[PDB]
Amino acid sequence: AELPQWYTLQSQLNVTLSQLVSVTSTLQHFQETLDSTVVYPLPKFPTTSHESLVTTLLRKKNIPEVDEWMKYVRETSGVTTALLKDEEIEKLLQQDREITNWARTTFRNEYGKHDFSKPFNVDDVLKFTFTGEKPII
Amino acid sequence: TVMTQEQFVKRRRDMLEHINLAMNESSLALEFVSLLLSSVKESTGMSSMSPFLRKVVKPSSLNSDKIPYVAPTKKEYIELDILNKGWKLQSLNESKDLLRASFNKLSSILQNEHDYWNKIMQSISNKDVIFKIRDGQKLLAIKYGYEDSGSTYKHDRGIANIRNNIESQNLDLIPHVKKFLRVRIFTKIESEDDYILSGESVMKDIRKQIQLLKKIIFEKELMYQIKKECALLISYGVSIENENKVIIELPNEKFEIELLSLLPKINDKRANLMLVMLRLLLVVIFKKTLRSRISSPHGLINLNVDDDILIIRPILGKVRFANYKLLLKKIIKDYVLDIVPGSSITETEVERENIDDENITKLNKEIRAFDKLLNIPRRELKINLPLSPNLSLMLESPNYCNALIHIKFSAGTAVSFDTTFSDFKEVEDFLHFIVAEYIQ
Amino acid sequence: MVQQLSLFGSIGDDGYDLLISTLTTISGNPPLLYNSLCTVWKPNPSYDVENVNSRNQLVEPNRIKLSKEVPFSYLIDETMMDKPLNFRILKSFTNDKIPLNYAMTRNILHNTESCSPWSLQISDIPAAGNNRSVSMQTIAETIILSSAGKNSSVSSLMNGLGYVFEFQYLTIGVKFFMKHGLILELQKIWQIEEAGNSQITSGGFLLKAYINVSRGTDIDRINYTETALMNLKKELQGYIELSVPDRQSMDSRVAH
Amino acid sequence: MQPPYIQERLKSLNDIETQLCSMLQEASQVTFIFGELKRGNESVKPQFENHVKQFYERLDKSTTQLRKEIQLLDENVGTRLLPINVNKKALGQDTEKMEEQLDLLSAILDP
Amino acid sequence: SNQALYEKLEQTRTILSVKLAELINMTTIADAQENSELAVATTSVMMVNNQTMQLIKNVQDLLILTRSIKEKWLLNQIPVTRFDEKQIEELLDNCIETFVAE
Repeated sequence: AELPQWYTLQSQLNVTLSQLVSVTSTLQHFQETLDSTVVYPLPKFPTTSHESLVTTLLRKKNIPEVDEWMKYVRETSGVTTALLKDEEIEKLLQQDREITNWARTTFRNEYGKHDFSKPFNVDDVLKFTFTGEKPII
Repeated sequence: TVMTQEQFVKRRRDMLEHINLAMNESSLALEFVSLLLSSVKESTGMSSMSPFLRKVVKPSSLNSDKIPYVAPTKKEYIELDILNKGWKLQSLNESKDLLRASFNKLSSILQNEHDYWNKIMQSISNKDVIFKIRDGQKLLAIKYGYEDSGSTYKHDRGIANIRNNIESQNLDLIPHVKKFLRVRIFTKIESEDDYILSGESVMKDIRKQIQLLKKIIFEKELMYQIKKECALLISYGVSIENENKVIIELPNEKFEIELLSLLPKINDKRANLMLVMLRLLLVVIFKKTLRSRISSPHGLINLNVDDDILIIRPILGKVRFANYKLLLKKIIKDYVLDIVPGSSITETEVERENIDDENITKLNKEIRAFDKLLNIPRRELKINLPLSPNLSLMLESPNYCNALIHIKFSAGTAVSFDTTFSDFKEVEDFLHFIVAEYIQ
Repeated sequence: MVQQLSLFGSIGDDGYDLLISTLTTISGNPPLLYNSLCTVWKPNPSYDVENVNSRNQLVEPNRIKLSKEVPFSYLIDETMMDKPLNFRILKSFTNDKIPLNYAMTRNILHNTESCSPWSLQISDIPAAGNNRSVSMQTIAETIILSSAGKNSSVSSLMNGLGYVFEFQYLTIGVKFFMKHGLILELQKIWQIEEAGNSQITSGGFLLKAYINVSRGTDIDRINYTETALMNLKKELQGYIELSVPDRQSMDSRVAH
Repeated sequence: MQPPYIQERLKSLNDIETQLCSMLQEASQVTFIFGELKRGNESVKPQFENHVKQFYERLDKSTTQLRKEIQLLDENVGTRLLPINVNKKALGQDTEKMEEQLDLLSAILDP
Repeated sequence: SNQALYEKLEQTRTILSVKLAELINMTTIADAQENSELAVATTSVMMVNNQTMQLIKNVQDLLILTRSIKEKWLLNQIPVTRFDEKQIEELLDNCIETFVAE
């Protein structure tokens, strides 16, 4: 009922994000030879009393929320495929990549434009005050 | 914006349900990949299994085979690229909204903080002292107490928390009720009856609040030291009524020094004067204690009551000595001036009276400025006589509520007396003897 | 028999006023200007003495010192009457130039009837027990109230004890009576000689933080004062370094 | 009231705070105009260049201002600051109270 | 304490100087490399949930540092007549004479 103090939970959120980016880096670096391995169950698996177990075990049809949001994202891009020919999309993505290159070199040149005691001896004075010897300098 | 408890618990429950779904999907993904792992390894995948799953299905029950290597087509390439562009655009819009909202919050917070700091500057001078304090948050507390400026009062140190009130546009001090003490002068009619009042003393901003808090703690300290002093004067008609109001009983007047919370009378002026005497005498105690702490290594940590307070003793002794002088003048008149054929009673005040440093000399001259109030009241009353008898009466009060008469008499027709009295009937019959024995 | 638990340090002349402000904030007491002319007397070399005393114990010959407060009119060089007597006076005293020359000190000593009060102090070497973090010294002190007679001069009086004059020094400083009975001095030291005055603390102030305790057997009181001194060293830590001076420096005994 | 050096440091720190607040204005503007030029628009290109260069120069100004503020804090540690940490004491309040009460006497005695 | 503020400001500045630039930089389309929808989704969540509010924490840490040094400037300051004795004595004598009313 009481939340932890915010720095620890922020650290947990950051390390979970780093863990998931490690997950997708591992999976995307091993992209192929994972598209090439299809999974099927075995006769040792109970496919009569536990086929409900296996049908939601190999499923690649994701939850409706993520792909309705994905299709919402698709139409908000401002460009689609259903009324444009594919080479127009290819050249639009090419010029968008050129615009990314221009923007990152603008950031690069804007970033590169700028830069990123002792006056005496206490013992000798005390030896004077107790004995009379002058402080030798 | 404002957010409520039900909104808070609703947001908590919905993020809890979303993260429940997150861990569910991640756990089924992990449990699937470990199930497929257990077909070929059986060692490491069994660790991350669920006990219920191992109960219901045995491991090594899945298998995979290789479909041939395929080059992905350009149609899904451009599909993924256009979806990437859409996802990037949506993320950029979300980032813009987040940054705008956080800027609005930061701008409001910075406006409040800069108003607070400008109030701090236009409010606090460098003469004042401020230090951090915890509740556990950081608060700036100003020390307005007199304890480091001569006071010895550990019951209530003057510490006030400075709080910012944006609505009031001013800084308010929270002491970490306005009760100023006032005096009442009750005269007595010439019938030995109940006392009627004849006079009484008179009864926002950051600096006004600091001054008011210093005034409040000063009056509380003054009333505390008065109450401590009255126990030594209980024998002289001085009574502590209710630990916040003391009464001074006089044969013709009555002073009521009361500490209370919340038209021109004859004795209002004297009441105001007595109030300023009380405050100045407390200041004199502060100066003497500060001098002792400065000039000595040990200093005065506590105040001795009969030696170091002297608050109501001097001001009571002034009027008490006035009454004693009136009684002595009446007695001298009756027993000499009503008897001899012409003499004048003449009163003259009689007086008797290294560490060179600016601070010590300043403290000494400040204390000696108030010597004429703080000292023992003394007066010598000398009566001339026709010739050659000489007679003098030095009236003094070594205790501020006491009475000592040091009569000195000599005559040429010889005798020479120097005697001390503590009462007035002895003066009466002594003078009655002297006038008939030598003057008559 | 006063035990003196003391710590010592040094500052430059430039950091004097900052230290005055700092110790004013720490103490809550303003600095007080003080001075004392200290004349140190050694035993007469022409007198054959014994290593033993009236008891059968061995005693080394020890210099003893008299001190008194010289009035500040003798220390103003006809330029500082307008300036009041406070801590700002010590900013001017930088060179060897002091109005107190040798002849005025001889006038003080030879009293050219009744003499001013003096303070005779005898101090032995501080203790060698390496478990105490402050310089603990024993000072045998007495107060010469007055004098009279045909030889009322304190020089002839000290010659009466068998003691001859060896040297003298003038110290002027500011001191703080702090909390828990701690005295914190901050003093210049000038040696007075016939050849001319010499500033021993050349371009700097000698710092002495001492607590006087009457009973040396009150180990609770000794530990309390030692903890107070270590505390004061801890607030001053980093700014100024307070340390136990060498015991060979504080040994006032006559070597031979 | 307060020393004018404290005024300079207070106003400079408030200026630093406002500059790093407008840091977020211009970062939001940069990501906004990048979003619109990702929609196919090209007329917002020089305004995007203006926003990014303004972002970098205001970052430089805020960081250099904070750096010299920390330098002035660490430099005046002996000139106008305490070299150690110690709570100050309110001194001279008794003299102020004496002056206040004597002014009250001068008021009451002479109308 | 005062030394730590130096490197604190230094590290906040050196991550503010590159974080928005790398945010713009990693939105690069190529056939780093995003060969699946997973890389696209994780990039578009990590930018919003990792870069923008880390800029927020950066400017909030700068605010905390400025508030701390402002409090240090305020608190750590070093601290820096009308009635003469004869006038006070005259005032006291007149005041007592009026108060007693002999």
